[PDB]
Amino acid sequence: TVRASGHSY
Amino acid sequence: GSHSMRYFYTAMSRPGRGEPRFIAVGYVDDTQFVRFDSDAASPRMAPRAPWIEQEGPEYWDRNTQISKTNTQTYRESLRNLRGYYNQSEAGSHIIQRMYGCDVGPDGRLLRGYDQSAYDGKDYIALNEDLSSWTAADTAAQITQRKWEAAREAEQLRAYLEGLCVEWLRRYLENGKETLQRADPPKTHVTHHPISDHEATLRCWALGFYPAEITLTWQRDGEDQTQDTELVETRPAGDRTFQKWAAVVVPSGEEQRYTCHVQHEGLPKPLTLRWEP
Amino acid sequence: MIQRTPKIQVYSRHPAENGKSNFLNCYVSGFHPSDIEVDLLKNGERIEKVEHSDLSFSKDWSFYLLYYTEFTPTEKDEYACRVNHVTLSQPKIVKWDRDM
Repeated sequence: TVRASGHSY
Repeated sequence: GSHSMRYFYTAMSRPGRGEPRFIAVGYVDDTQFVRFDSDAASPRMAPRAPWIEQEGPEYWDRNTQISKTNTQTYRESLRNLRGYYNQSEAGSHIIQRMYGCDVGPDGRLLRGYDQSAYDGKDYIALNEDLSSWTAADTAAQITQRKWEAAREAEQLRAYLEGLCVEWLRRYLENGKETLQRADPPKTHVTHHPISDHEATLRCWALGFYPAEITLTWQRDGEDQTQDTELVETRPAGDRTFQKWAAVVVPSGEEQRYTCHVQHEGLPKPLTLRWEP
Repeated sequence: MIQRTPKIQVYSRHPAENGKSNFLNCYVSGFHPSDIEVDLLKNGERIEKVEHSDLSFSKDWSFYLLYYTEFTPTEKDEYACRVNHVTLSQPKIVKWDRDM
């Protein structure tokens, strides 16, 4: 399962 | 043996041709099992292996929602990186990201990974400690400062030691008949005369899984590394892979060459000669 | 912005011989960026219903794709793969070398 959406670059 | 799970993200801008496209694919070892594509008529995370189809609706909803959110985060991120490098609005650019975990035969975490690239060059990578960062340049240092300020590494560590390992173990059990099965290569040596003076010996390996393999030619027992033409390992389309190694030999000396094949599916390494 | 040109391999899923159902493969790897045009040719004509794998990439960040379609090889029918990419001035043609 995918990792939770993280911070933008 | 050991196993891995990896997600591969590609985000690609295309000015004048709509908004940047976001693609995600998931693998266990060399087996793709999901995909997402923001260009699809209705984007969703979708099955690509039979053993994932049994996951329930909240699984597919969670993996779809994160991917749509990622579509927007990567669009913003492409805008930020264009700024960091002082780049024009008119050019196309790519962010890639590669993350996942390795587990050993007992299912224990061996190590985690999270690396990013920008236009095909290393940008930022989570260190093996899952706590610090390596930035490739002063632009990536701006991203590092953001991510430290936001405690990103701890979020990645929690995922890589938790969900990543737990779901990999779940997948390996649900797909045991294939994910835990190594298929040995079918091998043989062909002979292609070039002239009266030399011929090509080609050592073939077909139908093997996983992709990892070593094919080497020896002459009088000595490896012919510089002289061996290796082709890149290639998928057959049926989950298996193919590879060959070739060497040009003096006519009449063919029997001094042996091909050696190591692969996880093999009882023991193979030694082949040309059999005319 | 770095650019890498595709490697191209044309081959059959199974050992080829006439009359039997097989799969013809064109595998492009090692390229950057990811936009690429790939066709499969049968005596110079573009085969219509060619599928391809989902976009992924290797450890060195270069992209790879498998293009394939079901076919049946004959003694006469000729097969090839045509590839265009920003690194290439003209499309590249690679013929299916049946034996090697």
